[PDB]
Amino acid sequence: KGEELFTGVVPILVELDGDVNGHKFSVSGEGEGDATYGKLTLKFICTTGKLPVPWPTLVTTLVQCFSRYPDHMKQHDFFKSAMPEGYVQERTIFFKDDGNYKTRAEVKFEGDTLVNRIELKGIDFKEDGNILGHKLEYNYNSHNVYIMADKQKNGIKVNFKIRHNIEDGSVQLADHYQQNTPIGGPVLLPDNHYLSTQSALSKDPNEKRDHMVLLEFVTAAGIT
Repeated sequence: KGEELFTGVVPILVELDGDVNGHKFSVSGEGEGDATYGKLTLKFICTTGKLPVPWPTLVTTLVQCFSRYPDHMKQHDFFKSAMPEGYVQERTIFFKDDGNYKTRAEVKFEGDTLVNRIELKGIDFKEDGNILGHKLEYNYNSHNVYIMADKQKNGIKVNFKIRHNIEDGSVQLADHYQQNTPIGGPVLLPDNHYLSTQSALSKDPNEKRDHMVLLEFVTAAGIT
């Protein structure tokens, strides 16, 4: 099954094409994932120069097939079951009192490498709000990512809210609506559960380009 593709360390490639309020940018990432630990190591570069939005706002867009599904949870791992053909991941992300992102990604193997290829469109932002004004702290918090079967088609529906810490001490919420559908034949759909997701963001002091180093940790768990 798809799960067998994830028993060891897997190389990852990420490519994101973005446009936020007409500000166009691209991001390239590379690294590796180890799903038997639930761990990601990635480095992202803004290949168009300086990123026009805060790096933390792109974390969720920039591979949930690397989550650790413990044995008792394994039948309910949609993300790996869809591999190697992969899945389409679509989101709408609403920044409270500000604009929204819409994203479409394909997450799939290309040879030995797990690829996440994304298009992102952002609209309705304030040019000196928290996003386009760069007012978000360079950090990330712990979230629970809630997963249900889609009733209408073979896929999952996923819901969570991200808490982005603002530099003046407040929190910028980002409500995420997500759906995933297989690129290949249908899969068995999971019972309701969640992913416990932790992300930590850092810098390489020797890297001169605008970039983000990102280590994540993710484990599935049952409800409640």
